[PDB]
Amino acid sequence: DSMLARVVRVLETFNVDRTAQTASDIGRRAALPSSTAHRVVDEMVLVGILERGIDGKVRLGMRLWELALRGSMALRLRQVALPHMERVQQRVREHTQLAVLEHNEVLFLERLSHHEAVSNLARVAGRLPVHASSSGLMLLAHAGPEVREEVLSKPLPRVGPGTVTDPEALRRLLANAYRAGYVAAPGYIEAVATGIAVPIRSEGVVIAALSAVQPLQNAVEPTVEILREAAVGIETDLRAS
Amino acid sequence: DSMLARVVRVLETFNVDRTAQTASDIGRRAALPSSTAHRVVDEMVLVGILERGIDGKVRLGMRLWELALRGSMALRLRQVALPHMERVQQRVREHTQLAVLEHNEVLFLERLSHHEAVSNLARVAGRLPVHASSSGLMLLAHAGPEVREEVLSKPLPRVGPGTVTDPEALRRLLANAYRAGYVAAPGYIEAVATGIAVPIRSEGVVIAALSAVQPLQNAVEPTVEILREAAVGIETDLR
Repeated sequence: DSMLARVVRVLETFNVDRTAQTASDIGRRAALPSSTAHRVVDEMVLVGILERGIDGKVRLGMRLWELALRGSMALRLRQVALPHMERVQQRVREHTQLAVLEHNEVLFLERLSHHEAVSNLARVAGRLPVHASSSGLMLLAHAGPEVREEVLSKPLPRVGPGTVTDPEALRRLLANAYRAGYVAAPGYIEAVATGIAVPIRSEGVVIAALSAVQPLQNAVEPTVEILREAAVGIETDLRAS
Repeated sequence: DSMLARVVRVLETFNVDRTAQTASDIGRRAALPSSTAHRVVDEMVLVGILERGIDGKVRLGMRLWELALRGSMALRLRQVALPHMERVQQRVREHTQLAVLEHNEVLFLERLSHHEAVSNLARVAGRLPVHASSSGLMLLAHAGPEVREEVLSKPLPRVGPGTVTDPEALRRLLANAYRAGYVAAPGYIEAVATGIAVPIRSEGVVIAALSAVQPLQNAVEPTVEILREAAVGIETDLR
């Protein structure tokens, strides 16, 4: 019922696949009374958190984008990583992405895509499951015993045809990934794709996963070597900043 | 004075070169009383809009970043533009950036920079004046007379040694820009640099400026041709 709580619920009705809503539809999805929903949306429009387009629909505001991103930890990490990720992207010509753990899910901070690339379900400011993605497996492999036990104790849905949902197999995959310095996950998210992930370290701690998404049929090792090179470059720049 | 206005005033204390603050820093910068400042910040931390780190300092939250960007027009336009911008970067090797008008200033959605390139004052999620930037002039040229005369009514400070601050000169620069499909601004922001901007259309409306920043002494026309080609590709993809 507090204004802040209602404002967060309005923001939560938007998503990766939902850019434009009527203020009525916002009220329904946010469980606000119609009268209240228009008042909250109108106030949020006036301060620029939301915008009305020329089509009259409500969208996340440029002003919100600006205030949320400027000087943010997400932007600072993205700026250090991006030059190296572009060099990966030049060579592999599929997808290059950067992910962190956020409340036991994968959150993507960056995604570069080539024009006719394989399908890719990772979205900037979107999520995928920890157990099912190369990014998640690499991050979970470097998380604490507590976090490993916590994620592996929850119901693990099948995402793609290759998803491993057995806790015992997952522990062994995490062990392999820990030793190898990479994990490939053929078809764990989609039938068409392999995700390949390496760790990004800062002050001896894994803070992110750098990955490629490429066709499942493509060679893994050449992409592993490109990702490892890029990772060293990012770790060098993190040290220097 | 409302909670929402106070929340936005707290968010406005952060900036392109200010990541971490104390709640007392925030209260001072947002002109909030101490008791109010501490209460609004704590509530913003509780819902994850801000995060309180190990060191006790307050930062913009990962949850705010996620809610602000996902499916956003800023992110969607940047994702369509980026491969075309990267290809401009490969050919020009200076700066390639993407901008929109935001309440009588230029807001940069993206900037790609080559190592050791000319000085560039454009920052991602940062701003520059409309009248003084190639991006601002190209956007104002397409924003209609009402918005245009609104901008030309406000102060027009000198930024760079080449800044044009006369309304009538600016009207004529905008008309030239409109017909040319590009504007170059030699020394309008800094003595070392020329900004070069072209428009990006979506559904027949200019929605953004694609621009290069390069040394002032460099050839303008080759960069214009590369920027025009990139804009056509972005517009093709937007269709």
